[PDB]
Amino acid sequence: GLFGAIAGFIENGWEGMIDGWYGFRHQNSEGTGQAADLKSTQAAIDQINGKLNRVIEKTNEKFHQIEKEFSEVEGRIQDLEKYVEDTKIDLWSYNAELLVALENQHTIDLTDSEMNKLFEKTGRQLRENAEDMGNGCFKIYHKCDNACIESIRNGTYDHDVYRDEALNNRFQ
Amino acid sequence: VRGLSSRISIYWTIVKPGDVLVINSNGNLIAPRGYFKMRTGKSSIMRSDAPIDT
Ligand SMILES: *[C@@H]1O[C@H](CO)[C@@H](O)[C@H](O)[C@H]1NC(C)=O
Repeated sequence: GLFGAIAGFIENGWEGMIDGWYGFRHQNSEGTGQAADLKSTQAAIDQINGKLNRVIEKTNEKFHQIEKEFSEVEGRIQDLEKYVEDTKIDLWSYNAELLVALENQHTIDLTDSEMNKLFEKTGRQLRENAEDMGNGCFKIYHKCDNACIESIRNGTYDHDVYRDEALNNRFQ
Repeated sequence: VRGLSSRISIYWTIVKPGDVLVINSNGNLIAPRGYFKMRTGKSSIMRSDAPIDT
């Protein structure tokens, strides 16, 4: 995808993440764990439901039209009727092919995008207290227990609390 | 066809409000008995052998 997160710096997806589309896995002094990120999951889901509802909206209603099958050869007028219908069908068939191609490229890129946005936001919370290991993981340079991990996950992490400890571990 | 070598050919004429129909013939007329009321709307016709369900 355009953002290089999914099937990118994130090497693969997690079959074991069964309660969300995006999330976190951690290891700390109290063990390891996993949690879905609700906001990113719902952002992707909301966009996909948006485009789906735009696509499946409002079939056209048509009533009396032209005949499209014929039991006798007639020449010119039938030729024209059949050509009009064939022409219409080829145009709609093209529209259908193109529509799904564009939508699907865009769906892959928007989900890749949501993954990348979550990664960037987390990095930004961590400030100088963590480093990007390049595989979608952050090495956090201070003791970070379950409540600390949860503060990162819920967006209330306070980097200043940990900054002295982290810098000492990173640079000295 | 059904015993017959002769035929009838069918024609039609639409008459608008305020207009008038005149029929003039000295033989061979298969006459109308009246008229069908014309409507506009969503009606159509389809050829199908599919059964009709509820
Ligand atoms: C975020 O996590 C911390 C630590 O678990 C908790 O004290 C706090 O209630 C959470 N904040 C929100 C907004 O849920």
